[PDB]
Amino acid sequence: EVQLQQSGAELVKPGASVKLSCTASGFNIKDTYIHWVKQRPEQGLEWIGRIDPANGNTYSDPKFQDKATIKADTSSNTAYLQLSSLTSEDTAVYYCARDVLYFDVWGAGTTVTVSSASPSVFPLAPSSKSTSGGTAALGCLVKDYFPEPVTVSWNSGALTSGVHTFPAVLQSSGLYSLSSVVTVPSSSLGTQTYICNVNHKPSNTKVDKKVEPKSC
Amino acid sequence: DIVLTQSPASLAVSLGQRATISCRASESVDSYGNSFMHWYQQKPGQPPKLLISRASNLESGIPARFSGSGSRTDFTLTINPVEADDVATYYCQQSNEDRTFGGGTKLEIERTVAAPSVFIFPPSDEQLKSGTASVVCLLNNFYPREAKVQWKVDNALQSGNSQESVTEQDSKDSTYSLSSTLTLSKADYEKHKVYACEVTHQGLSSPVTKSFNRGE
Amino acid sequence: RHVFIRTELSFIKNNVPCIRDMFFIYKRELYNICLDDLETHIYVQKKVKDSWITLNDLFKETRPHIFAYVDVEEIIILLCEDEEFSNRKKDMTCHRFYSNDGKEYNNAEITISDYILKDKLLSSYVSLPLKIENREYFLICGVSPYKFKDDNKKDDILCMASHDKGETWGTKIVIKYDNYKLGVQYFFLRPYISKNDLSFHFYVGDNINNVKNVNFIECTHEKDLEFVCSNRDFLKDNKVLQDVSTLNDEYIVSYGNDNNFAECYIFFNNENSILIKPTAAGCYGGTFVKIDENRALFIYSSSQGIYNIHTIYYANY
Repeated sequence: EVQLQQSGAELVKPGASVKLSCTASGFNIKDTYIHWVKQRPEQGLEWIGRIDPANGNTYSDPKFQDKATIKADTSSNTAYLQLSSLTSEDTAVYYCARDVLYFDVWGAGTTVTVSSASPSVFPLAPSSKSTSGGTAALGCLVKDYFPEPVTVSWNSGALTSGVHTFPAVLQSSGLYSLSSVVTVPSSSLGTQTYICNVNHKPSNTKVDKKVEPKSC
Repeated sequence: DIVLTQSPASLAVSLGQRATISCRASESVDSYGNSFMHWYQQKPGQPPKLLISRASNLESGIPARFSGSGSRTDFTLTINPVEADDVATYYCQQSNEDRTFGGGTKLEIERTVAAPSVFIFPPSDEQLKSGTASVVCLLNNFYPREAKVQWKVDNALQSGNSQESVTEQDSKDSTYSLSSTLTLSKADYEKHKVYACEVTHQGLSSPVTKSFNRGE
Repeated sequence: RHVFIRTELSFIKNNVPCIRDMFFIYKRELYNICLDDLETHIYVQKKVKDSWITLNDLFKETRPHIFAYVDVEEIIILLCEDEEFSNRKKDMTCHRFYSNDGKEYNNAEITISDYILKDKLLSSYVSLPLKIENREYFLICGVSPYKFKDDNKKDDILCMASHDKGETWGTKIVIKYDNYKLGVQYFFLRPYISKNDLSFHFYVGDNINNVKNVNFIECTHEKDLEFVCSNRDFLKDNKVLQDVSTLNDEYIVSYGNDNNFAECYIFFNNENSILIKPTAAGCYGGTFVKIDENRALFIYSSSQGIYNIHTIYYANY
């Protein structure tokens, strides 16, 4: 089964350097060319460059600076993107892809966030005001965190239906904030428990807030 | 270099209709009988997925409702008939001279008008102890995206103390969801009693208010 | 046990601007098939003293593909027309030139009906007859312009051969080889033949910048008319592979310092090396021209028609 696993989300203080890993499964990077594409939030796809892992030949776009060094190791089946001295104009999702004269295998992306600093997880309880007979709403509020990668899940992957994880809003305080509602019937509230599993890999925070209903 | 321009920037089609996205190249993208123009689909929070390679080659596993046409500098992606899980940004890309991507074409689905399900959340007691208060109004599954949520505390209209969040259009029911959070201080929260959010939408005959009194 | 290496540098002045040079040795003398376009001519030239002497213009009355074959006492040069790759005829028309000397040739137009290379990329090259059993063959080989992961037929290279000195090309020589790379572009496929052994020299790219990487595959008979080819690694760090030839039953391989070829290295059996340091110019286009099992030339053109000729003698006991 063909694949490209990328490294975990990471915080990166401005001016510091980062090295992402792109690891193949099912094929040898030697028999192909591994490319990197930069995608800024709400922006398009921007081609960075490629390494030909058979000879080590690399080419990065001229307009795209030589602030990205493409590397590879065939014995580990891994390609690297070394981004040095990063600014906020380098906060983007970095994708790695395999090229067979078109991009047919992609990596899930690495969220690169330059962090000057560093998630308060509060419970959005399901009350009788947010209850329409046999329909209800409950969630978690991911308030005041500095790097943007936050990962809200429900019952560790068991609860997926009705889940609405809202995009992040950058507060006046300069810290991101988002809600995560889910629709469930008002019959199984006192029996079924709902825990949100918010993970903030940049600042290394893992919270597991339990959602409990209240008296109106 | 080969520059790619996509028309239109966004498309609004209904289920069952035909959607045609065009991609015009500054130079010919053909070489020895092959047209190096490929099409990708990107859904929010996921990497681009190869749909069509070499102008018309449908990739294995991609539904036959996706087809590509095109000769030297002018290419088209056709989705016919369009389905609910086709909501995504579509990019074109060439591999004739280096690698360049087109701007992107956002595909939005148009459907019948559906009224939202309005809910309201009081601030959590764990957050009230910190010194700040967030009241969350929720608009569940509505179309069109255009909705107006006004905050009213003791019948007074609030302005400048709220932030909104809108999810991506659901891949099954083609509806949107909205979040409005009234951010007040702990001191200003206990000074007032009646907290309501007034939702005005096309699907609503007249604005709907969902209120709660403080203490609960 | 005993190793001899001798190098000598000489110059040749050409009064003709050649867009493409095709060197060959005939009767222990250096020749060139000069393509000149400013007005188009295909001159046959010969090294006399310090200069190139134009003997004939095979383009008297007809940019074509040139397949020159040097036999012991004969020179057979074919000029083949090629139309746009995507609008090609089913029959190939060539002009066959025959000579027992260097100066005088007889022109005869030939047709290769339903030729098997209609979907292949052909390049111009000089070659030798390949002896298969009791027959001597002249080879016209082509390669797929592109190889894709979903290729139906996986043998990129194909050859059509003549065993009547170039009149008919009804023999098909199967070449068993699939490039390691999943998606690749091919360029300048040229067969290298030494002591009845077939090999290929070519370039591989991926439409990135203007990168072309030399590849060399050594081939072995599987059947009389079938060969199994496989990559021969000559990779060196911080050196770009350029040309391959054989002296003393061993490979003699030239490399550039980088893709701009400021200087060139020649490695004998990957054991001994010499450095070619080119007024200020490079060694771009450096080519081996084998004389005998111990002598070879290394030629590259500086200025306009100044040819730097490196005469190499090598022996290993």
